[PDB]
Amino acid sequence: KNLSKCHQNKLKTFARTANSGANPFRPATAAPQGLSKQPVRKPFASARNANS
Amino acid sequence: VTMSPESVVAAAGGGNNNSGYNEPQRFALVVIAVNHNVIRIMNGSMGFPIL
Repeated sequence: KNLSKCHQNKLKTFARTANSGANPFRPATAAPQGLSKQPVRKPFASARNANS
Repeated sequence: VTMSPESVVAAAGGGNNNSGYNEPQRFALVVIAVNHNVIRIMNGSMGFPIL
């Protein structure tokens, strides 16, 4: 009927790739660029005019 | 595993020239097992449902 040796329930685990590597990716987000105000702000020098 | 008298006498030296066992011999037991597994392909990516 049964056996004189209990079979312990070993832990069961599985592996998920989830995220891929680098082949089917590219940037995949178009070319999103552009920046806010840069830290080194450029002062506005006085605009002089020259005439004869 | 139970070894052999030839192996136990080759482990010891005493061999003459061109006998192969002119020097003490060392042995290494190696065992390999070929088994099954299942691979599932879904949503373009692979994975092991059982690992």
